[PDB]
Amino acid sequence: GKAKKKKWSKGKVRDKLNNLVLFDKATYDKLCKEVPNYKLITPAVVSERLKIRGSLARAALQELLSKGLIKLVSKHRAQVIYTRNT
Amino acid sequence: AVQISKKRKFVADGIFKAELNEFLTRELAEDGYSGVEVRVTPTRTEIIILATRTQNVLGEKGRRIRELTAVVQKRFGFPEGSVELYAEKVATRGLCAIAQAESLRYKLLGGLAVRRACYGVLRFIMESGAKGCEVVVSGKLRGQRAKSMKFVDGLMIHSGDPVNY
Amino acid sequence: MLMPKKNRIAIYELLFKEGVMVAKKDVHMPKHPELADKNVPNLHVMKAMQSLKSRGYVKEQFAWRHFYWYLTNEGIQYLRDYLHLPPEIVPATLRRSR
Amino acid sequence: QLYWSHPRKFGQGSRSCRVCSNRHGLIRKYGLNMCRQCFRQYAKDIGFIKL
Amino acid sequence: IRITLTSRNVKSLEKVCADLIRGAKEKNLKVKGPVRMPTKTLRITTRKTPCGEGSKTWDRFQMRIHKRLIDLHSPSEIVKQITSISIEPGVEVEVTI
Amino acid sequence: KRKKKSYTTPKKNKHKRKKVKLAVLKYYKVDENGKISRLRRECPSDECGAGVFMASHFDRHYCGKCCLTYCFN
RNA sequence: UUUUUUUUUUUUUUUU
RNA sequence: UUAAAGGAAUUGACGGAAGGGCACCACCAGGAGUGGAGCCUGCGGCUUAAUUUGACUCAACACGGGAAACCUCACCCGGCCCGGACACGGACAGGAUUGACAGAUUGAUAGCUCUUUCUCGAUUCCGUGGGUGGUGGUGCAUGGCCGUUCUUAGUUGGUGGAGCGAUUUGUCUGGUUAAUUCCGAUAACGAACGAGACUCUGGCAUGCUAACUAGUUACGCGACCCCCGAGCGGUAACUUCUUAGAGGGACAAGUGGCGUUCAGCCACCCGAGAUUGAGCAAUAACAGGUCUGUGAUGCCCUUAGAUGUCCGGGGCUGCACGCGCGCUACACUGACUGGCUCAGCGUGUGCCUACCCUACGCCGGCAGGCGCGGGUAACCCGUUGAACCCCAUUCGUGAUGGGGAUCGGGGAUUGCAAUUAUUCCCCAUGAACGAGGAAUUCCCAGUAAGUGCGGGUCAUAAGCUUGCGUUGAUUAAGUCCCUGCCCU
Ligand SMILES: [Mg+2]
Ligand SMILES: [Mg+2]
Ligand SMILES: [Mg+2]
Ligand SMILES: [Mg+2]
Ligand SMILES: [Mg+2]
Ligand SMILES: [Mg+2]
Ligand SMILES: [Mg+2]
Ligand SMILES: [Mg+2]
Ligand SMILES: [Mg+2]
Ligand SMILES: [Mg+2]
Ligand SMILES: [Mg+2]
Ligand SMILES: [Mg+2]
Ligand SMILES: [Mg+2]
Ligand SMILES: [Mg+2]
Ligand SMILES: [Mg+2]
Ligand SMILES: [Mg+2]
Ligand SMILES: [Mg+2]
Ligand SMILES: [Mg+2]
Ligand SMILES: [Mg+2]
Ligand SMILES: [Mg+2]
Ligand SMILES: [Mg+2]
Ligand SMILES: [Mg+2]
Ligand SMILES: [Mg+2]
Ligand SMILES: [Mg+2]
Ligand SMILES: [Mg+2]
Ligand SMILES: [Mg+2]
Ligand SMILES: [Zn+2]
Repeated sequence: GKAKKKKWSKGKVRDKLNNLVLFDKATYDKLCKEVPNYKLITPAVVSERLKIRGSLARAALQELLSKGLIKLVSKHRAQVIYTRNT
Repeated sequence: AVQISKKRKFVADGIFKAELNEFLTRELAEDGYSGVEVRVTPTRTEIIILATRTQNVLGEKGRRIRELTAVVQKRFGFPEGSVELYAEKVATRGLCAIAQAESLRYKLLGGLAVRRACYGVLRFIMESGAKGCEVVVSGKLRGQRAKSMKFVDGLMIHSGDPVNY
Repeated sequence: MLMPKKNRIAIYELLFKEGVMVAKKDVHMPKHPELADKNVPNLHVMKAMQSLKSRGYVKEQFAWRHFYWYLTNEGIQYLRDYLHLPPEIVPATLRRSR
Repeated sequence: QLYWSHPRKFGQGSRSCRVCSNRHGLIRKYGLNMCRQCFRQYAKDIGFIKL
Repeated sequence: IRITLTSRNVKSLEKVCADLIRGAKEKNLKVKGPVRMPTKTLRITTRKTPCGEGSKTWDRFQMRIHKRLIDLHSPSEIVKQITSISIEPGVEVEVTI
Repeated sequence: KRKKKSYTTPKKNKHKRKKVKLAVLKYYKVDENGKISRLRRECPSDECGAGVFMASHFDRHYCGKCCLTYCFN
């Protein structure tokens, strides 16, 4: 049919912007050198910040958490809140 | 091997009220019929009717009243004299609105115009005890275009719960 | 359409026995309404009473589905039909008070 | 003869009114088979109250 | 051995226990009390109108089935004496041995 | 509306049976001035045709009450 | 501040 | 040419006329939305043999409790039977009445009809009067019922004044109230209905009623584990949580203040609660809906080739479309896999006339199939292990895994049969849809929305209904600006 849409509300966000499936060693040095060295870290923060996919973001960040380097605050259902200690 | 719950025999003897009383006025409309009394005697069924002409309940030597008893034996399945019919003369003969409507019907049917009829029972009701009375007769009177007619004596409450008694 | 010869003379029997029969409305075609008295459904029962209502014999009283009947002394004068079939024997309905 | 085919042993043909013999409106199983067109008229006889 | 009480107007029901007990506990008896069963309500909703006109307003009918249970363990020649009691018409007192 | 009905003449009053018979129907024969000669056959007693006679057909033979029709190849 | 406009035959009355 | 124009004065109504007042079917501050798309279920326009028909602003369009496969059907295409009661005349068959095997026939095993010729008894059948049947017409002739004007405070009668009379005062200047609710004034006085009062009920308690079909303590007895008399669940005394009856208390009863002497308003005290939600409703009307609810019915129409009737197929379900209420949605507050944990009203078989829920167990992917117990019921189904939600895993901002119509191949249940409608399940196709335009609807507190269950037609059968809950907001508490209503 004809989608003669009476409404008008445009202005969409960013053109289906691309995102990295799996990391590089450019990314890995971007990871191991400053993904602690912020002050506040969410996997949602680092996903938009460095253009990394969030399933890979919780992949990488839990790994430097698994060594114990990242000092989180808690975990619940929705959110996993990090910090850098020292 | 005859059991039904109280959610069934209450409504079964609920409609047994309706089935009994409105039938009895179709055969005993001739006087001013009033209504029935269904008590409980567990090996009988005591059924006492109120009406105006008790001689039109009695019969000749005990004929009409026992015959209407066996009417009930055939369909209701309450046989063998368990159904019993007695009567009550309406002593306060102008009190029950039902018979006041009822004899009003017959006076219409042989002439005796509705003016003379409706004031005739409004006179009869208000001499006999009552303090509220309003007869509503709306029909085809004095032409095709139905003209609604009303008559009122006494004192008529139209709201609150205690209308029902 | 017509009853057998036993069916007529026995439903004249029971109605002269008891004075009152019971029926119901439903006329034979979706459902087959007999009685617990007589073993034929309804068109027989209605064909019985259509003559018995016509001459003025047995008065009809109706209640919301099931028929009832009624008898008057005008009936019993004009019940010379079945007062004929036995001799003068009136049942324990009209006869007496104790 | 052919006075009856089509069973009606369930469905619409079974449920009847106890007061006026009709089946347009729905009919219930309450110890009571009514239309609702003539249920409300005759509840004031059998004792149903609105509260 | 027990007696079930089921009725409709509760003024009659409290007095049909009282007509039980006023006629009971001056005999040599061991009688229990009126155990309150929950009064049941079979509700009925109706369209209020045979046709489809107007606003959509519903009548809402309710019966209320009161029920209590009383208990008598005894010989039955007292039960055949308490059988002889005048009764309110909307009261159905069933028996159970 | 205005629905007036009458027939378009496909079918007519094809009648229920006009009971065409003889004057009376005669069945028995007197011989030797008194010998019973019964011409239309008696019927096997299924408590119908013990006194009921048979209608002749080409090879069918009818029973009046309950239609025990006597037949062979 | 506006806020303009919708055809036709169709309406009987005593008394207790 | 016309049977009316005119005059004052009164009751309405209307008023973009002036003063008071009220409403969330009005708004402001808000929400949820619908209107955009998909789907469902109604209405108008197409087509058909039929697409049965009522309703056409609020005051129709999830209404007929209308969720139909056949019924339900009043619609169409075809086929059986009479309910011609009743009585007259008449073949009355010198008693001969219908029914039927089978061939044939057709959707049919219709004895429909034809062939052939047995049963059967005076109810026959012929023709005239008739009645009788009609989901026929007509709700613009009706009864009842319904809503509406109309959810607001209004409404009259009697007597006495005023006026020739229509009519009027009472029914008011005021203050006040949700209110013609009250206090004063006053040619009025006495009254009434409606509002209240009443009732179900929300609410509260008692240590009144008192419970092996509802509890509870400990005494038993067993079982678990560190064992330490203790810690969680299974087999004599009280009704504290379940239950439902009598009786109690909410009245502004005290203080402050504003108040004609008042009526009353407003804060606070102790109190569960300072008014919860309703239900029943005023006189008078619409030519508002229903003749398709009726053994409520008037008048016209129809009745043997039937506008009676069953039976057999088809329609009401058709789609270039337009409108209505809804439902899941449009994603990360999220989607998925699992672990956790807790409801309230109500429902259930041999009935005054056609008829169930389900415990446990086995089989089967799933829907389902089999045997046994229990429920005509606080026993049992059921300490209804209700969902939303919550605790972790993946996805990661992607018309994607958000979204589930259409379409493919099957597997099951009910049924007289589910085709051109079922229902349920599985894989598979993965559709528009980016927070919805000018306009409008619903809502002040356990209220709105998000989320589930039970009841009504039910054999299968809920998106709608009507009740029950559960997480439980936002902004108000004011006006006459919009729409409308009330008093002068
Ligand atoms: Mg009228
Ligand atoms: Mg101008
Ligand atoms: Mg005015
Ligand atoms: Mg607004
Ligand atoms: Mg919406
Ligand atoms: Mg839309
Ligand atoms: Mg139509
Ligand atoms: Mg609507
Ligand atoms: Mg109409
Ligand atoms: Mg009308
Ligand atoms: Mg009317
Ligand atoms: Mg004067
Ligand atoms: Mg005046
Ligand atoms: Mg208690
Ligand atoms: Mg009123
Ligand atoms: Mg109209
Ligand atoms: Mg009718
Ligand atoms: Mg008539
Ligand atoms: Mg239709
Ligand atoms: Mg639309
Ligand atoms: Mg998608
Ligand atoms: Mg899906
Ligand atoms: Mg709107
Ligand atoms: Mg249910
Ligand atoms: Mg339901
Ligand atoms: Mg529906
Ligand atoms: Zn009916």
